[PDB]
Amino acid sequence: DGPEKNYEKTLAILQIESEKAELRLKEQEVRRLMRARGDGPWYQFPTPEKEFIDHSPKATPDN
Amino acid sequence: GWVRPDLGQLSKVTKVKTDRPLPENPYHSRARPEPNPVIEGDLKPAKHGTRFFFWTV
Repeated sequence: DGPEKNYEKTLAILQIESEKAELRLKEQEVRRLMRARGDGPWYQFPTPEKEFIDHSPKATPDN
Repeated sequence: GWVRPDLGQLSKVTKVKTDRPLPENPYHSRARPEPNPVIEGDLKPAKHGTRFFFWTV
């Protein structure tokens, strides 16, 4: 075919793998921040359920 | 003219009124912290698939 094919295919492969590197490191820092502080969707550890509390009138006022 | 209540008349709710207001925020509850926001987006394919080690797709 020629040299242009190899050259430009190499360029494509290079941008692909560079972007992958970028995203892997980004994922590392993202997981770090999400775990150190639960601001994000991940590492949101469970809490007690709210809907199983009874809010009705009790037997004593100062419940 | 005081008539004795019958069997189950003192065992039910009775709908009082008063000049008082409602208590605003009983339990002296503090403000609730705001939940973490939801990521708004129509999700797309993963960028270059799995960034695993060397798998292409």
